[PDB]
Amino acid sequence: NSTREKLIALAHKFCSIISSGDMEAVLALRTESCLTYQCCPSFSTRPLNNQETREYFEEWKHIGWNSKFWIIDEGTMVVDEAAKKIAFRAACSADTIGGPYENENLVILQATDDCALVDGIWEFFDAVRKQDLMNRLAAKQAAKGLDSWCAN
Amino acid sequence: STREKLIALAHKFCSIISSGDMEAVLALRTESCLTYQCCPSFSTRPLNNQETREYFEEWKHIGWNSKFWIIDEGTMVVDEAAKKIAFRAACSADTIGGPYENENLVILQATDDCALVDGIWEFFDAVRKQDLMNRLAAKQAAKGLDSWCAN
Repeated sequence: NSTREKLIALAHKFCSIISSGDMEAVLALRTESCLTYQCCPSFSTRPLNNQETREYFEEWKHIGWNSKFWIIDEGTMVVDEAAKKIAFRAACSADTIGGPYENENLVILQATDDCALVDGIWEFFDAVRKQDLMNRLAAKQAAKGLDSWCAN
Repeated sequence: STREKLIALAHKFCSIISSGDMEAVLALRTESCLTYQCCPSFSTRPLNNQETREYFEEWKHIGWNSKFWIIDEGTMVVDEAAKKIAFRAACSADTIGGPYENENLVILQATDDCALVDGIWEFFDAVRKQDLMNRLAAKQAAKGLDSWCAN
């Protein structure tokens, strides 16, 4: 197992864990000091720690179900063996209170040195897809939970 | 080292974009270079060199003082074996519709000697871009960009 393969495996594992909906597995993949950065300035860009990530995912689960997250377009993946970083394109989908949701993402992971844990997460998503979901949720009185994390 | 040549290509990419020099922009690309915009709220059809030129000309007709620069340098991902680099960038411009600011993630596929760009993938804040399109449309200045961006 080269470093490149471990990083690719970590990215797929990251996505599968999220797809499975298992909160304990999510946190077990992260270092204690892991931070998540959402990188669309139309939404909050304040980094979230592991406890805040759990709370945010709970708000998601209140409004969505059948959540899936998977790597797409794998040939465009960028693997940095020296720095233990990987950038990959991903897609996600869910049924929600506001109707079907689909988004596409760019994720960067900072791995630990043995490539077993995630120490940093940067996410880009389509902000219009997300804002449209938030608008549909707000029309159904279901947006305040996600808004308290998402809004500027 | 391949690593510094990739990061150098990323810096040159942003410098040349910021200069607005279309000839220099095209000189940095292979003949077969494709540009992929990756926000599905906008067109995701790949653009070749000639289409990219026309697209940038449409930007120049509504905007000026365009800047494009690398940010958060420590977050870059440099893939020496595959000759790829992913980096965060920001951009700004003044426009007919008022000021524009966006933030981006760019992936470059370089040639084997790291001298040319052979593929570009870009993510941007689609709300920032849609808000600009709305402001342009309120000044009847959106038709050119919409023909490249919409759908």
